[PDB]
Amino acid sequence: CPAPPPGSPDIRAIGYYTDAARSVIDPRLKTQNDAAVKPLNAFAAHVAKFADAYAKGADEAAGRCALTWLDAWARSGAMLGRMAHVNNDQSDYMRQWTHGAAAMAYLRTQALASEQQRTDIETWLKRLSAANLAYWDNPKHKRNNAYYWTGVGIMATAVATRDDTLLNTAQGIYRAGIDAIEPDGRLPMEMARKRLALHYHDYATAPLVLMAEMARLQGEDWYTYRQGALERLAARVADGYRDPSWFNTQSGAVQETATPKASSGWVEFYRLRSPDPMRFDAMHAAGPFQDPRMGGNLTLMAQEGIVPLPQ
Ligand SMILES: O=C(O)[C@H]1O[C@@H](O[C@H]2[C@H](O)[C@H](O)[C@H](O)O[C@@H]2C(=O)O)[C@@H](O)[C@@H](O)[C@@H]1O
Repeated sequence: CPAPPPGSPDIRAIGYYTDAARSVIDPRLKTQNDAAVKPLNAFAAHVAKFADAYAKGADEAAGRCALTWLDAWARSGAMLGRMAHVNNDQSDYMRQWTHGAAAMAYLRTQALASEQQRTDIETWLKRLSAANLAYWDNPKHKRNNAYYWTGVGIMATAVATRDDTLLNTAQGIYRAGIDAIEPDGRLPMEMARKRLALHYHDYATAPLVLMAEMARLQGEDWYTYRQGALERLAARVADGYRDPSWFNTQSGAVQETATPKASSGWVEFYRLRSPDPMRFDAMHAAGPFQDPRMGGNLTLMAQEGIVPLPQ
């Protein structure tokens, strides 16, 4: 188990969108944001890799390594300090995404935690939850897909610590996303993203599906909430990768040519749930899907279960 890197209290990230619709990328800004957020993304990638390795079985050491990394960042109060707002709110988004990855890793490996690791890690995860939730008390922050993504870390924290009030907090975020889906399946704030409209409908679906899967671990069936709406949005995403003409006319821009990847792996879970699974065949075939911000290997988790059976 390699030594965990420093886990700084602060985050000073860099926005890289230049147009009001946030669909035009500034490459120098993006390359430079990649350097600023490197330790956060490397921490997320490593813990998810350890949790994946633990989930294969016969590799308890990998699970304990993830817990060693999570404890080190809990003990240094990683990401609980100052968030710089320069160009936009990329720092707050990094705290959200990285909290989710850390919380999913803990949820997947916590069966191996010592008592001290549980105290440290769970306290750190609940303070991250509170800080990420408080960011959205400002109504000037539009609750697009970044709000839904904030639910990931809150939800995984709630399940891992059996924290029912935090569970209900995540439920309100999931229900807000479902309630924003229009009868034709549009999410207006994602459809405002021009050539990235399809990309961001995909991106909005991913944390909603992952939260719904996690709710099953607490005996709740969030898929029935306004049953119909999630399927309508997910089917539009699948249709869009097959042929983008609906997103072209709805967004007013020819969609970027991108294939499904990373967080598109929500389809691995959702195809086992949909009233029309075959629509997701091409999306499935573009896998396997890995996203550290979603707990790691989504292809394997959809078939194994998010949490490995304890040894
Ligand atoms: O940068 C990433 O790692 C992810 O960015 C996501 O889009 C963000 C984007 O970074 C900006 O913060 C912009 O203001 O808002 C986007 C959002 O709506 O969340 C995704 O594009 C994701 O695919 C990237 O991996």
